[PDB]
Amino acid sequence: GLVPRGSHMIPALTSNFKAAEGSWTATQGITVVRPEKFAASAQLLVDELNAYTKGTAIKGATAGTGIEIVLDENQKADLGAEGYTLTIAESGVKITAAAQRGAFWGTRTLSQMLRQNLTLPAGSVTDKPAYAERGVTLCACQINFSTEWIDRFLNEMADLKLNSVLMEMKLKSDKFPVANTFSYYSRDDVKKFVKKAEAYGIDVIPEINSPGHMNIWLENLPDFQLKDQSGKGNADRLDITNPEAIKFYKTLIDEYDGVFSTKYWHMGADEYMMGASYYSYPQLAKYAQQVTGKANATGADAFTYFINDINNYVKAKGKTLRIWNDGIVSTRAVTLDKDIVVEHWLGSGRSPNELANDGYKLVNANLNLYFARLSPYPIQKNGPAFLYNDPSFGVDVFQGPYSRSIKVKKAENILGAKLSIWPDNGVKQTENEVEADVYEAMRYVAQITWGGGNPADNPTYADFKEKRVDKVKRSPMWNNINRKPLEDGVYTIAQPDGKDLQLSGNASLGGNDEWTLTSTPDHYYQLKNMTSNECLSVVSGYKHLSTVTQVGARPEARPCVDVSQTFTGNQTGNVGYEERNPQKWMLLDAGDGKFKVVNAVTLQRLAVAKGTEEHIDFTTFNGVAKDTKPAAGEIVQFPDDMTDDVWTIKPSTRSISAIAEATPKQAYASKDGSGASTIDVTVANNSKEKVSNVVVTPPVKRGWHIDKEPKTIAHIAPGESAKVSFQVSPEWYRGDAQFEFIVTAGDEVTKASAKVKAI
Ligand code: NI
Ligand code: NI
Repeated sequence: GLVPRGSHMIPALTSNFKAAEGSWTATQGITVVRPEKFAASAQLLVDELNAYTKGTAIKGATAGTGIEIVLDENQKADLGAEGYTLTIAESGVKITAAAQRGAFWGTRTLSQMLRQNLTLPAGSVTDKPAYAERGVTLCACQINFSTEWIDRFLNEMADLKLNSVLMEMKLKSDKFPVANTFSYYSRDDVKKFVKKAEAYGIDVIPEINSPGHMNIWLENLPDFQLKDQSGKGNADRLDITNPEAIKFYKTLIDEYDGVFSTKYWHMGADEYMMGASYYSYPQLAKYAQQVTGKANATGADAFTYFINDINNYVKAKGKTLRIWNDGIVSTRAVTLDKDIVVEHWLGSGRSPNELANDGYKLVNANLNLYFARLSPYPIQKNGPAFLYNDPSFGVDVFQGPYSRSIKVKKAENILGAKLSIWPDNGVKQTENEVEADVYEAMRYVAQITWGGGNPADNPTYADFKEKRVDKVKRSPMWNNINRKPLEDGVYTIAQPDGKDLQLSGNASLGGNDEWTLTSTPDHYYQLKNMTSNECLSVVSGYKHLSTVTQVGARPEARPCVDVSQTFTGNQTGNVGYEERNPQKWMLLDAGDGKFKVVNAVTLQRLAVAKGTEEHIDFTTFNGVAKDTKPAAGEIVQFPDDMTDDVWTIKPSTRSISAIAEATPKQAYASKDGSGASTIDVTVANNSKEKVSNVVVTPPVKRGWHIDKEPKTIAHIAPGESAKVSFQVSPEWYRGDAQFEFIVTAGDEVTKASAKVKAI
């Protein structure tokens, strides 16, 4: 419940809620009173209050009774930039803060309380964060995160008072369309979710990792690639000695500035050589000694000179630079600037305690808080308990060499800590699996970064989980989509007032074809063509991280696999993902039976090409030139910003429907037929007209004895059904098998399949 005061919320309050007389109850008669400059930030609470009270009349206004939000600069010394005071009295609720950020966090506390009980005990509490950056690294990199996923994620962060997200991503470039390999994000799309972040007080920081890890930017730009002594390039590394390559990077900085509002730029600066040696690129050492005037300048010096040049470039924009700590290397004739934020993750090189003592501001980008789809980390395998329950772990404990821990003593130079969300393999998990996978870690990190540690009343992680994690539901506004618009069944697929969709090997605009929708636990659909008996998939084309990213890539038919399981944490039993997840499709209700159809892992929309679409992928990729331009009417996948094609999905109209079922499910070779399997096929008249001369033709299959002759049903009446049986027995065939039966009635034709294991 709500008593003891504030014991079921995340983060826990950082001081005690002082009780007062009486209570206050949210009803449909209340108003959220706030100054107009706070309208967008209060909107979340307004929408939630209507959800909680099961009505729609509550509004945000500059006057009224109920919940008052007050922004008062006089409180800046007491509350800081993010603190607030929450006061509950019989007369109403009052949130006071010095700025918008703090007032918003106050509404999250209030919201979590009302999420559990509409009646609140009277009292007051002042709450302030222990650390200024309470963060997440989201690698929306190479593979894509749908805008709907990002929108939900900002709500997840906001309700937990997380306020910083580093987003490694590609923004579609206006000046370099040849480098616009998917994944990319539209400028309007980023502006949108950045606007939501601004309202929720979340600092969205972009990262273009450089001068290494640039495959996604340099694949099609060989002249900006660092070259071997043999002249062999590599899309991973930008030539930092080439003036047009530096211009190319700085141009991307400019393009991002128009959509991101943060004061920070993250250039990455992961170790340049990526494990190689500077001696294989002697033009770096020579470039260094030129810009410094020192004969003994090294390759690492050029690397650092690059960091400093980008530091000056972003500083001239009033921005502050950020780098990964493995970019802090040993130098000679060039010294690393001291006004750069260092995000520490690697237990190597200069210790974080000495970095802090030397004046650097640090983020604990802790390896213990890493997430990956490919190889789950221990926090995924085992949950956060091994950290929560370890009194020697905390935001101020950084990783050191040889598994040692290093406590940063100059605590004022610790900005905070964050968890990290890496793909590594884009098809092993879906994004909807990731949003579930990180659930516990988001709460744990939110708790230790806001509170500075564990709640005083939850000695163990089990207590924290039982009393808080399991009791605090997400905001009711978190979910933003109908996760299952259509129920499982048989449907048709076509264009609005156009041809239907068929698929045999390849897909095309056919006409008159049946499909079977099968929902999945992570809220996707398997699209099974009931004529080809194969499932719609996307597996052919240019790839990143084992995921098809080519624009205009051609969906194709693939063997239908099991789609009933989802995998998080340890991902025990996760096999077959290479076929499963490319087979999965998100279906977004477009109204009036129309549907946006988006692949679950390539995240491009099933589309009908026009012959007028332009993109680099239509001519070349990664130095190899090949034309893949789709022609008018061709079926392809397209990013959201190159197609509006939706698809009409409707339950089938066919007057006939056939179903084939095998009994037993297993068959064995037999000379007397005892090991046979009876495939009963049942035809059904759906509409109102007597169908006659219904012919059922059995399949023919290697190594199986099957009844050769078709069976016929003279007549079947509306709303009736007829049954015919065929017997199948394996000869030399063994293993999984499938039997397809063709049912014909006049001009109409349908199929029914069955499975038999040959043992
Ligand atoms: Ni790397
Ligand atoms: Ni779910």
